Amino acid sequence: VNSFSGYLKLTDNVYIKNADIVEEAKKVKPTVVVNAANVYLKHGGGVAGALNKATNNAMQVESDDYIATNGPLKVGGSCVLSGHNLAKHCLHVVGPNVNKGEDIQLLKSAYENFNQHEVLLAPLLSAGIFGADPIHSLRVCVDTVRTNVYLAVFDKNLYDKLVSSFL
Ligand SMILES: O=C(O)CCc1nc2ccccc2[nH]c1=O
Repeated sequence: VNSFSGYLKLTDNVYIKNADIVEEAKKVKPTVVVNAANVYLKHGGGVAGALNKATNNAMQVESDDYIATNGPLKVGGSCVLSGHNLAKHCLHVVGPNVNKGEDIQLLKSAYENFNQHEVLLAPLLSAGIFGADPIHSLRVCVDTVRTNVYLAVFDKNLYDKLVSSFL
């Protein structure tokens, strides 16, 4: 048993809810929250900007030190950093950004990072401002992630559509 509440079960291991991932992280304090990161760990907008703002910019300070030491992530890659006040850990995962022209086939590689963690609170990768089709992102998630994932969908109207179209 875990502390996640009000989720619709989609599969054996994937759950979904209409929720603000920041508010959800603050309530649950999960072991792992996933960030919709870019390769520079520049947390400006979407889930990254919102998560970073909730940490009072401590996420960005830690991220800048990580990049200064290690250089940029790969598209499809990830790193584990602190969860600050939101979670034990933050898994920063880089899905492909369609609005920058990145290969959508890298979305499966991005979701494979989730399999290194038994339970995660996450957004849909490559969705929203990343420019990919969220229905596609949910399908790749269900077909790739084998660990237990609690998906927070921010947009109410998109959520109504993801549930009603899910196969
Ligand atoms: O809802 C999410 O969690 C996915 C990212 C996202 N997609 C949208 C699509 C259309 C309109 C608003 C949107 N807001 C969003 O946050």
